[PDB]
Amino acid sequence: MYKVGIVLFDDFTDVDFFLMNDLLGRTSDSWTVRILGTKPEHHSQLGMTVKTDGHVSEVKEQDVVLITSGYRGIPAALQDENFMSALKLDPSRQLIGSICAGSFVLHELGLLKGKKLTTNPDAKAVLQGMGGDVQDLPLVIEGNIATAGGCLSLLYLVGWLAERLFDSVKRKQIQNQLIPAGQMEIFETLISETIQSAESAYEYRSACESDAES
Amino acid sequence: MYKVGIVLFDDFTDVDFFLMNDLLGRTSDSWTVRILGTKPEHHSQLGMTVKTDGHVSEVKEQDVVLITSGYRGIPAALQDENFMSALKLDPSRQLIGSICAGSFVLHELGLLKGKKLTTNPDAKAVLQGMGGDVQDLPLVIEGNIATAGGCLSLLYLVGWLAERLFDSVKRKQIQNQLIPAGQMEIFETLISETIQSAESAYEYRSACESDAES
Repeated sequence: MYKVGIVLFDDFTDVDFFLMNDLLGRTSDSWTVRILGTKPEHHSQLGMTVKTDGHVSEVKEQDVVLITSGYRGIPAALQDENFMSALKLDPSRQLIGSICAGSFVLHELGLLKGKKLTTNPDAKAVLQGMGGDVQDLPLVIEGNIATAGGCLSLLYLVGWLAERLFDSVKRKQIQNQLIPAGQMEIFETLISETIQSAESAYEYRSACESDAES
Repeated sequence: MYKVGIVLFDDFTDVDFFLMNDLLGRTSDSWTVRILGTKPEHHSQLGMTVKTDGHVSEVKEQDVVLITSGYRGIPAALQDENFMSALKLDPSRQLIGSICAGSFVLHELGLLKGKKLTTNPDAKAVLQGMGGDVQDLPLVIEGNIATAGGCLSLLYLVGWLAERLFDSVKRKQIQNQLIPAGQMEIFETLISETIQSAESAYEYRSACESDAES
C-alpha cells in the first residue's frame, strides 16, 4: 500500500480538490491518502472545511505527493516561507504531481529547472513570466514529476499514477467511476493516448539529455 | 437573469455537487443559483457543510431545477415525504435536470412516465427495477427534462442548459474553464455532438408521439 499526500492550503479550489480526492478514493487496495497542511483545518475558496491528517513536512514520508490548486490560494502559499520550506521533495524516491496552479509550487521549489510543465490556460502567461517553460498540453511528464492543466486533466494525472505504480487495469477501474455513462471506450481511448503521448515526449527529452551527456 | 435551483439533501456526493456548482458559476451574467434543501445546512458524504439559500418548496419559483446525487443520500430523500411533496415541478415552464442517482427522484415524481432516462452505470439495475427505462447513454433529453449519467456528464447537462437558454458561445465559455489544457477542440467536438445526438433522439421520440396522436 503506497502513501499518497495531498498538499492543501487556504482558498484551494473546491472542484479540483474534490475530484482529485474522489479519483484516488475509487480504489481501496492501492494507497492511503493523507491531507497535509499547515493548520488543523483549511478552508476552500467556497468556505468548505477540510481537516488535515498531518503537517506539510510529512511529504518526506510519502510515495506520492500531489499539489492542489487555488486562484488566491496558490500565490499566498508561495509567499509562506514555512509552507515552502516544508516541501522537500525527492523525485528519485517519490512520484510528484500537481493540478492547475499547483505547478507554480513545483516550479518555485526548483524541481523543474530546465524542464517543461503545464498549468491551467488562464494561468499560463503568469507562469511563463515566473520563468516556466509552459506547454499547451494537458499533462507534462518529466521523470517522476507530472504537471496537469485544466481541472479534468486530473483523469490523466491519476491515471499516470496508476500506470506508474500498478497497471492499466487499475487505471481503468478508477476512471470508469467518473466518466460519462455509455462513453467508457471514448474516454479509454482519450486517457490512454493522452498519457502515452506525454510519456513519449518525456522519453524523447530524456534521450536528448543522454545524447548530450555522452 | 434566470433562476437556477439546486436541490440538496444529506449525504450528497461531493464531486457531483462541486462540479455542478463550479460549471454554473463559470458565467456571471446568465443565472442566479440557489441551493434548496430541507434544513439550514446539509452535509455531504464526506461531511462538508453547505448552507441552503432556501427551502425545496422554492423549486416552484425557478427557471431551472437540478437534482444532485448521493449513494446513501438519494434513497433517504425518496423516503422523505416532505422532501418529495415539495418537489412540484412543471416541465412546461421549467428546465429540469439531474445527475447520477438524481434521476431516481425525477422518476419517482412521475415526471418521466413512459419516457427514457439515464443514471450512473452502477445504479442502472436498481433504477430498472423501479420501472425506469434506462439507457446506456450519458445524456437523455425528454422535452424540457434531461437526465445525465456518470459525474463528468455534467459537461453535457450544463451545456444543454446553456444551449436551451442562450447559445453555443455561452456553452463554450462555461465548459472551457474545466476542460483539459490543449484539448479545447476535442472536448468541443465531444460535448457538441453528445448534446446534439441527445436532442436528435428526443425529436425522433416526439415525432413518433405526434404520429401516434394524429
